[PDB]
Amino acid sequence: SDPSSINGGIVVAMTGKDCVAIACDLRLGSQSLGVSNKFEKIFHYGHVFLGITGLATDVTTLNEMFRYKTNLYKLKEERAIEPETFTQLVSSSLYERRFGPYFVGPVVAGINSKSGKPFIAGFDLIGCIDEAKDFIVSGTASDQLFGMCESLYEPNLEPEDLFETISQALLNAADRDALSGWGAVVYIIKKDEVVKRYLKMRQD
Amino acid sequence: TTIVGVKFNNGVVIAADTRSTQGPIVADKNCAKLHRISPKIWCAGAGTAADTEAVTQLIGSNIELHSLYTSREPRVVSALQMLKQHLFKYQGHIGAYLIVAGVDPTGSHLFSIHAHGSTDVGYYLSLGSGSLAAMAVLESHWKQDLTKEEAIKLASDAIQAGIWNDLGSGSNVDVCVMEIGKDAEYLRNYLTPNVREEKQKSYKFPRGTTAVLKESIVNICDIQEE
Amino acid sequence: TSIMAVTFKDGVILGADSRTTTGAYIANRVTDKLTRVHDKIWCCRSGSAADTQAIADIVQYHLELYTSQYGTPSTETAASVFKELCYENKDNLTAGIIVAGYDDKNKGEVYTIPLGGSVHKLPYAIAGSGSTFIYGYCDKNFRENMSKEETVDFIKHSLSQAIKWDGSSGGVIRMVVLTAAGVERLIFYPDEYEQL
Amino acid sequence: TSIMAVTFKDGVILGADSRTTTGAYIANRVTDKLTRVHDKIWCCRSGSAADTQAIADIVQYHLELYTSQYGTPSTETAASVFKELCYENKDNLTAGIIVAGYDDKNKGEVYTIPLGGSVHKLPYAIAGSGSTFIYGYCDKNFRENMSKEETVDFIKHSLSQAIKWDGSSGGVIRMVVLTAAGVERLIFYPDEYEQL
Amino acid sequence: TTTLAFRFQGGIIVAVDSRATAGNWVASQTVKKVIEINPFLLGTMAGGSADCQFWETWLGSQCRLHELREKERISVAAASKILSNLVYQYKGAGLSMGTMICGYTRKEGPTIYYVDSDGTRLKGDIFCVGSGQTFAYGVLDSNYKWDLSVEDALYLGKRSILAAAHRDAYSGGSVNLYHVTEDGWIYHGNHDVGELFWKVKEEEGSFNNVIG
Amino acid sequence: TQQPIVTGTSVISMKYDNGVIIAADNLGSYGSLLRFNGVERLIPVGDNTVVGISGDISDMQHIERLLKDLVTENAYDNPLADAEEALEPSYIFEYLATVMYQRRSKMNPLWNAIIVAGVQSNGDQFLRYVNLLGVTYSSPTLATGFGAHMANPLLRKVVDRESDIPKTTVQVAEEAIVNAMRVLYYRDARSSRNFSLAIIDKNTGLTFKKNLQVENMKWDFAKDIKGYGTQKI
Amino acid sequence: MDIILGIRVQDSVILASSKAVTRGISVLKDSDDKTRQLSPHTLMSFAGEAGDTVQFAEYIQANIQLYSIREDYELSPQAVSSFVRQELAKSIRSRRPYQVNVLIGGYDKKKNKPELYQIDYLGTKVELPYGAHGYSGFYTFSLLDHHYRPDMTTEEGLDLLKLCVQELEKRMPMDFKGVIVKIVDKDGIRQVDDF
Amino acid sequence: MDIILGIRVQDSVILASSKAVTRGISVLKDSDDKTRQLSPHTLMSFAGEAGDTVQFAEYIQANIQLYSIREDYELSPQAVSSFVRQELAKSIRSRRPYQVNVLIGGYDKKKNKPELYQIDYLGTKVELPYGAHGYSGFYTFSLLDHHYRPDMTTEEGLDLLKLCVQELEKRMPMDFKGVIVKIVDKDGIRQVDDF
Amino acid sequence: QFNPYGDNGGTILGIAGEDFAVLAGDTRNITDYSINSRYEPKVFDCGDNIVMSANGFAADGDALVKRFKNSVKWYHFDHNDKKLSINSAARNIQHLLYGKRFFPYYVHTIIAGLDEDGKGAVYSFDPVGSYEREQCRAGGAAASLIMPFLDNQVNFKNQYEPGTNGKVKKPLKYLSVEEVIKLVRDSFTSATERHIQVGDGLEILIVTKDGVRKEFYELKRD
Ligand SMILES: *[B]([O])([O])[C]([C][C]([C])[C])[N]C(=O)[C]([C]C1=[C][C]=[C][C]=[C]1)[N]C(=O)C1=[C]N=[C][C]=N1
Ligand SMILES: *[B]([O])([O])[C]([C][C]([C])[C])[N]C(=O)[C]([C]C1=[C][C]=[C][C]=[C]1)[N]C(=O)C1=[C]N=[C][C]=N1
Ligand SMILES: *[B]([O])([O])[C]([C][C]([C])[C])[N]C(=O)[C]([C]C1=[C][C]=[C][C]=[C]1)[N]C(=O)C1=[C]N=[C][C]=N1
Ligand SMILES: *[B]([O])([O])[C]([C][C]([C])[C])[N]C(=O)[C]([C]C1=[C][C]=[C][C]=[C]1)[N]C(=O)C1=[C]N=[C][C]=N1
Ligand SMILES: [Cl-]
Ligand SMILES: [Cl-]
Ligand SMILES: [Mg+2]
Ligand SMILES: [Mg+2]
Ligand SMILES: [Mg+2]
Ligand SMILES: [Mg+2]
Repeated sequence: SDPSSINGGIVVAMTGKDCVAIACDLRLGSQSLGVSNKFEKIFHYGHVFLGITGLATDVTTLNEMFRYKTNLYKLKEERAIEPETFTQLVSSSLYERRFGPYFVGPVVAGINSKSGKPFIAGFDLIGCIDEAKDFIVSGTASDQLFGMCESLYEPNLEPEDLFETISQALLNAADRDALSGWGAVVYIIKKDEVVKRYLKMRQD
Repeated sequence: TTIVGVKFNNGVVIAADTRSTQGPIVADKNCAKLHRISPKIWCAGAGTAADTEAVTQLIGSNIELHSLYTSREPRVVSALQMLKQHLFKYQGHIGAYLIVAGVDPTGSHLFSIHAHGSTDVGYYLSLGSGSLAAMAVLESHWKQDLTKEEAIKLASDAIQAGIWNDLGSGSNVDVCVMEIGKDAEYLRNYLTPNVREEKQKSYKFPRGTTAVLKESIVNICDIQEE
Repeated sequence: TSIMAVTFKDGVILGADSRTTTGAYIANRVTDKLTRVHDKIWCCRSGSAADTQAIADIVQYHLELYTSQYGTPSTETAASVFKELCYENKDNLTAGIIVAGYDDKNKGEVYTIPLGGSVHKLPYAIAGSGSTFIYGYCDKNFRENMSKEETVDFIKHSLSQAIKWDGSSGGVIRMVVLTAAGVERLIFYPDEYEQL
Repeated sequence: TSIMAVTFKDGVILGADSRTTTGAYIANRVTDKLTRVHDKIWCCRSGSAADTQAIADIVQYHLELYTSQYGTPSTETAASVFKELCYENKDNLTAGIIVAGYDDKNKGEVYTIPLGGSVHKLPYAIAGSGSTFIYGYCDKNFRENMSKEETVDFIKHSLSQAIKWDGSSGGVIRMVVLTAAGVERLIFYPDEYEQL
Repeated sequence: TTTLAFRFQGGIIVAVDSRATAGNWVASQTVKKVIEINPFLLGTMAGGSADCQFWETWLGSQCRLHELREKERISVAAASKILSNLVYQYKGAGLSMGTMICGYTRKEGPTIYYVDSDGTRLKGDIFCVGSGQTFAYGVLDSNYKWDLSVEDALYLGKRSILAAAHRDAYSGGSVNLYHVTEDGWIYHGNHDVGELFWKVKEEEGSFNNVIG
Repeated sequence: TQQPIVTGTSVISMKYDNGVIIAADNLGSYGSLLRFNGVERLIPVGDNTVVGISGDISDMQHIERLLKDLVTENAYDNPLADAEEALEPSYIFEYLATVMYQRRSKMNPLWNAIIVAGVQSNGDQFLRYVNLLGVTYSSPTLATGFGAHMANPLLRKVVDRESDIPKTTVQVAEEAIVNAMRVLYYRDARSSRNFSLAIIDKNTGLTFKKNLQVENMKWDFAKDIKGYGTQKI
Repeated sequence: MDIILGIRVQDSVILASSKAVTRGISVLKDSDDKTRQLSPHTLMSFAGEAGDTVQFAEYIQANIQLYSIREDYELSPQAVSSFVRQELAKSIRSRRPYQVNVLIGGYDKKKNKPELYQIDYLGTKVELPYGAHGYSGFYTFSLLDHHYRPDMTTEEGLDLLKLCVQELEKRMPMDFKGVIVKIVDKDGIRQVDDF
Repeated sequence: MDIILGIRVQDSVILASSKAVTRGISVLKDSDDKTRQLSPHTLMSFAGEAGDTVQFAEYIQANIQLYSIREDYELSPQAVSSFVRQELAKSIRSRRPYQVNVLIGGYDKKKNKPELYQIDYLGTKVELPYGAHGYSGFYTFSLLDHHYRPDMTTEEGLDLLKLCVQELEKRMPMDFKGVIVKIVDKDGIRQVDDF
Repeated sequence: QFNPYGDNGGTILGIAGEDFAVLAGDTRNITDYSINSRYEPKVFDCGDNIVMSANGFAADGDALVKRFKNSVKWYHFDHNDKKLSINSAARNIQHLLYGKRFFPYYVHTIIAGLDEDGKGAVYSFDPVGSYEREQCRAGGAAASLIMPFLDNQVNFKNQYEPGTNGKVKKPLKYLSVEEVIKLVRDSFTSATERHIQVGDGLEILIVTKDGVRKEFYELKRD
């Protein structure tokens, strides 16, 4: 009944030293029934990464929508959209559906190509921006993720250390949620290289 | 949320806490609730966070165009009128509860706004879940002919009352001072009485602690030449 | 809310408390419920603060535009504009308004517009939650062609009782006097009217 | 219903209208709401007619049995018996009762028992739907140690206004005087009290 | 919850999962969903944890009192009926139970009774109970035979719970195995699904859908 | 299950160095009607305890009779009724707390919020809360209803934690309480100007103050406030 | 309607769909084909609310056939599935949404690969090796998890499908009157007439 | 449970009762006997809410068996049916009524006549030549109205019963997993093991 | 309509060591968005080296603890001053809770102590009496924030040994009382940051063979 917890899933993002990390589970379900273990929730438009939790049809719809908008942006602007600008675009787009919203929990992550500054941001389903320095969480195990992130996180982690922290934050949060898990992906993002890692986790 | 507004000798000051909450969870610990409508008209917002943001941007945008059209600096009553009429039209469904303050060629002004579109005038005001804690402080310590230094003190004390006693409020105190014949000074994190203590332990993991299945480079670059 | 308007020899006087409540919390203890739609046509507001403000703002706009074309409007005209808004939008409004004004030709007039949107011209009118408690007092004590000082005392004593018994009413007693001489504002504080 | 009891120099006087309604139909226009639970302890009834009769009948029984064992009960005792019934059966009762009585030791006393079943000893009391309209009037006009004639005029004028404004109240104004001299019944008809 | 029990040549196999949830929140992964009523009787637990726990340890007290009074082991029929008659008294009040009472006696042989908080009492060869019962049924019905070895039967039960643990969101944690023969039940260990899945996938060649 | 009919608003209280202070206004409201203006809601028990009650007045009066009966019962066959075996604040509270929870458990609550303020035999300050649900808690400052939202913030600025209690005098504490009552009169639509205040000191005993009024009120600034925005006259 | 299954093997996609049509108390028909050919190498099975199912299926069919004529070209299964998802995603926020769940089985002639897409009435699309809608998956996914290997032949796929249908016929309360099975491969679409 | 049928022929009463036990989504059992022998020449089939059915049937059985021992005599089918009706008529105004419908088939050894009684959970008794509970009658009564003749034979009765079950298996949505058939005559009660 | 239940917030945490056990809980008591008390003890010494906390609706919590304390008293009277073992206490609490199955104590109960072999023991209950011995358990408002952290940092879940890449798990080495208290403090500091009903103070009761010791720590008061 509650649209935001029919399909299930989670996304988490973190900042490190000259790097950002964004991670998500791979589950898609119909309430109790597990349907797919290859439903990735992180997308990217140029060097800007977007994770989306919530109702899966809206996750797909919004990805297609932001691909649409960022492609037109690039043709007109003659440059790739930056994380700060994209964050404003997500907020605008969501709020225009104020009274008929997309049931989603988006998470932006990326590094500004000009300043080199790491950036993350979260949103509610209608556009409010949460621009945290440390971390952003989203999905059915957001409470769990808040608990993991708030204890495990420390500032200025190196890319390979940040990987371990975000991976353990996701995995242990997902294992305390019935509607999350069934695999996981972690993106480690640096100014001009991005590494994508699939995690081995319990398949129940 | 705790937000306040206090008039003084030569202007007006507004303040706010920095906690945003989804139910009993804190979404953001250092949230920015002081919004700029124009250079010398600022308002603080309580209620639905997207709404206070959106309604401020829209009116702020139209105020800017109006200022350019008329070749005059914007007035607080214009922002007030535009905000109330917008909110009334939406019959309370846009959940924005605002304290609007500022200085303009007419003088210094302080107003409140509720979601259904009703406005109120006052020398001291408070809104949000911690408004009762804040108003208790304001009713105990407010007087006529406050100085700038006294008004900032009173405003931040009123926010603190909200921070400590209201569970819907917390973290830091943001202030904005708008004095006549001066630039508005926005004091982000004016007080920081809630820094977290050092943790007992470091939870940095040994590298190779997490099990990995696959690795791959992601192509973020465009299609290449040659 | 405790509001009233009373005609007398030299014109009309509007009176009101200053309390605005959200349940049992007093959101504003120094509210001004006496509002100006024209130079010598004012109104008392009760019910929703948003609705009565929105209405009063629109009326002021209509009467400003009326004045620019046809000169000063009558109090009856002002009441009619209020009625048109309150009647035609009765499903969506919660507004109980008393309209009071001073012409030179018609002198002091009072029109009350309750929830339905009906209009009633009266020598004096009372409204708001606190008015219930002073129907007896006001009926017994009202006379026509009172003096300014007598009418001020009548409103002061009346609203004092309304405040005393109604939790939704309180604070200061504001008044606005409308005569040929001009527009005078009066204020009366708790220490004064409570000992009456 | 408009009911009241007022203490004065020589004792206490109870007053009431005579209207009983089933919605907007007046089921009885000559009702006697002033009822006797003891020689010089009476009560005014408001709310459910069935409930207040059942209660008053039980109280009269208790005070009759009290008298047979311990002699004449005090007015306070009578009020306590009313309270015990109204409080302990608050979930199932709709009764607003004013108890008034005359002792030689305590003279005239008035106790009001609202819906909850709480007791409040007062110099005078008002109750019933019509009482709302005369809080202002009664507060302004009540004095302690009035004469019999003054108290009759106070009740007559008060209930007149309550009747004038309340649809649930009307008919004749009944009164019962309780003094050392004895028990006197008074009645006042519409033609008399409407012109006040 | 996924719990199963089935009769075969070597007696009875009982297999259960370990997960307990409050909404989407995983409350526990280490729940004992099998109770040792005595050395010969087992009860499975599904539905309300408290209801199942309380009334099945109560059942063990009634079974002990029977064999004290009658100088003889209680039958599976009699034991299951004590529980079903009890819950029937509480019918409508809101008890939430789905249980298998499993045992072996001389007069009956291996016996399984499905007992239910609506008052249903059914004797049978195969039962699966819980939110993930349908998933377990698939594996069982296609691989079940009377002539299974204790070793093969134990694996089938383990595998059927694993199948449900994977698909059913309200099942998982670990697998507890029991084997019931004439001489009493015999515990066959706790098996973590997080390790069992990757083991079975590799060795069996199953779950080719999942990447490992 | 019922609904409250005639009701009393906030009861406020705090500890200080040598004892406790408690206060409550003298109003009995009937919905929005300010019906009864002479209702005492502080009820002393002996010379060492004061019970402050908010909520339903009929239930308050019932509780008042229970406490009166409690004193009578304690005196029975008790030569030390006015000495070592006198009623303590802790005894009186625990009794009420037992009753409140029992009544909620029969789904027929006494619709009240109660604060028991007093001083124990050994001079220790006692201050504890109980309500219609049987919920209990203690704190250097306690308040019911609106007092919880408006009084506590002001009273916690004087005594923020346990260690602030010995540093707080009776003059400073009373001042804080009286100010809180004024604030509640500004802002609570079901309050009255008239109130009662009680001080229980370990040295000077029980001081019960009746017919107090809220004074030194600020209203003058109202004259400058005109309209709701754009209006100038 | 009730049970619709899908499974993709080495070189084909197999769709099984029940034959029963029940309107309340009676089984009105026991030979109903719950599928439409969208293009020569793309088949869509469907199940949901009465009327809406066929109306939607035929509406999609018409649109794909129109595309085929206009461009003289067959759309990829991926392209068709994306079109269908968009129609359902549009539908869910309409005055009266299409209450229809579908499986799209197609053979991509460009990549020489079979493809199976599962899309629910909300517009929730997933590519799978095997899929189902409604209560079918609750029984069949455990068998397919266990028995499925991605390199099966079409004959092995049909045997695994028989094992699914047998389990459904054992444990489901509703009599769905057997299934119509259809195979989608490089040579197009054909129906298995004996199942 | 679901389908229970009854038919009285010349010299016997035949009761047919479904074997399925379905709880929500799964069919837990396909060999359930929804009947109890009350006495050597009296059989009662039953269907209704879970738990209540067996509880009621066994409670009646116990009472009739008690009567049989006390009096060393078998009650007539009419007498047993009246006892059962009274228990259900008492039940319907209880705190929690028995939600059980029954058919009582018996052979009266005194009158040498078969007898079939239909009683619903309200305590509504009727003697019939053929009867049913639930949705069974909606299909089967038309066939029985046509084909039923009162001098039929136990085998003709079984053939007519097969025609009823075939119609149910064709038109009913629920799979009731066939029926257990039992015959009540002068020689007592026996079960037809092949149907 | 009258609602007999309420929510007093708070959070509790029990951890069983090798020869000790801790039961911690914050000291904040609340209703809705108001603070009732910054220091209202929630974890209690019940005698016989058993500590208990019933978190949730405080009135039911106080009632349950009061009745269990009473049960310990009467266990001594009725069985010759025999020490009530932790397992026996747990079963006794199940019956106290299930006794009100159809009008439950709206609380999450946790007890801690030592078993009869001297090893650390924690038991956890739901509102209607289902219970289970556990190594680790958080209860109450911020339980969802704390438990995942404890799965990771107490049971070393999802942690493996460097160089082996997922093949070899991190070995389950035992934790000292000083190590456990560090994890408890960090759990509550983290919970305080992200949960509005957690704060003010942290009170920890430590149980060893020597007896019951207490430790108090300040938490953020916003
Ligand atoms: B304050 O407490 O009123 C605060 C001020 C706001 C401008 C940041 N309000 C909120 O934080 C609201 C509370 C709320 C919760 C639920 C519905 C409506 C309002 N929070 C949010 O709007 C919110 C919640 N989660 C994410 C983003 N925004
Ligand atoms: B008066 O009490 O009717 C008053 C007059 C108004 C014009 C200021 N109205 C209110 O105070 C209303 C509530 C109300 C009380 C009694 C009857 C009807 C309505 N208040 C508001 O509309 C309100 C409250 N809080 C914030 C904004 N507006
Ligand atoms: B009075 O108006 O309260 C009156 C006093 C009663 C003692 C005679 N009560 C009634 O007239 C009531 C209705 C009512 C009116 C107003 C408030 C509460 C109740 N009438 C009856 O109880 C009644 C009506 N018709 C027949 C019998 N009883
Ligand atoms: B199983 O999922 O049915 C399981 C078995 C039980 C014996 C532990 N039940 C639960 O997990 C129930 C919830 C439930 C989920 C799905 C179907 C039916 C019931 N949970 C609890 O009983 C529970 C939850 N939190 C604490 C304690 N017990
Ligand atoms: Cl206003
Ligand atoms: Cl009468
Ligand atoms: Mg699972
Ligand atoms: Mg009348
Ligand atoms: Mg019938
Ligand atoms: Mg706070």
